[PDB]
Amino acid sequence: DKSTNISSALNIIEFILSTDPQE
Amino acid sequence: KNTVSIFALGPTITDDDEKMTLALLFLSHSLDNEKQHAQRAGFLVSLLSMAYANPELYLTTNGSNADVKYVIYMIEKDLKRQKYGGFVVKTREMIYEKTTEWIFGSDEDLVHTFGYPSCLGALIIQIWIVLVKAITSISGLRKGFFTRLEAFRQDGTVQAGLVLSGDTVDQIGSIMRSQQSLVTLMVETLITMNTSRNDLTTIEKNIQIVGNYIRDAGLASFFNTIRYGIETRMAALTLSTLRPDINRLKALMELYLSKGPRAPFICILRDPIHGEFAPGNYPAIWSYAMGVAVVQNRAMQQYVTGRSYLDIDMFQLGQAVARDAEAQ
Repeated sequence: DKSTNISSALNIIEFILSTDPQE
Repeated sequence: KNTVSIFALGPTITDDDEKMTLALLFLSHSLDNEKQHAQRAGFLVSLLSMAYANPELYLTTNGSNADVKYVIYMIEKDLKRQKYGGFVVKTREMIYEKTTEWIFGSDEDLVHTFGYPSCLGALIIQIWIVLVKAITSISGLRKGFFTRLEAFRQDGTVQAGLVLSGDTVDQIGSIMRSQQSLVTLMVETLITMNTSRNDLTTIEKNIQIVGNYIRDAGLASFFNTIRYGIETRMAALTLSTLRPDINRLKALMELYLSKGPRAPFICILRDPIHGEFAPGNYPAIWSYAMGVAVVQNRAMQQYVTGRSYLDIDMFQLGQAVARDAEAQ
């Protein structure tokens, strides 16, 4: 199941976006 | 809905020797060019449902398709009758004389050594293997079919005698591409198989093993972009240049989660959103990931070369950023 793969990544991306606002 | 005729063995047919013969006849009817694809597909559903104890329930549960209405006609053995080995297509109240002729009149050693259920499983597993590449990668079906079959042959799941002709695999692929009906039942069967119980036949275990290969087929570049671009969590993700493509990847991941248990089979089911997952839509991040991937993975420039969309700057940055990481 890639659900963990997608879940891990979605969480990583949300961290990236939240911490780094509009680059 | 256009009706498809599914043929199911009745309680009257008990002989294992006989049962294999009917399964082989079902295959032959699927490979008969005179029949249209939908009729041929119904013969393949008849073969696949043979594994299941109650074909009617199997089809009711997993064969609820908008395309085709399946009509189940029981095949029984009538000991009074002398024609076609006493076999007849009979509805509960009627004997279908013309259809009996259609199925039977129209133009073994392994069974004792390994058994009927082992021998049917050979035929049924080969049919499922076709699906891995039938829809997603039509060009590589024969190569792919044999690749997956290798493991089963050595295990002895598929005996050398029961192996399927290249001509047979091509026909099965064409029928699958032609009839979405076939694919939906197979996909739905796999989803109904998500619920894990000790109640799984040798064949059902084998179906799920093939299912892992069928589950995320066509979306590979999406997953490679996630694995070698996003999961790496390198510092270049902060760049403004990659920010729009990162946002799209987020959307696609969220869309995939939306589609639910159906999501792994987007490209197999040829959903309207199946081309939204193509790396052209998000080209900078794909290039970066491919750069990290060639530094991180042995070769894999194979899997991605001369792509119209490749961003050379991003590719080189990905390599650099990965090379710094490899040092640590």
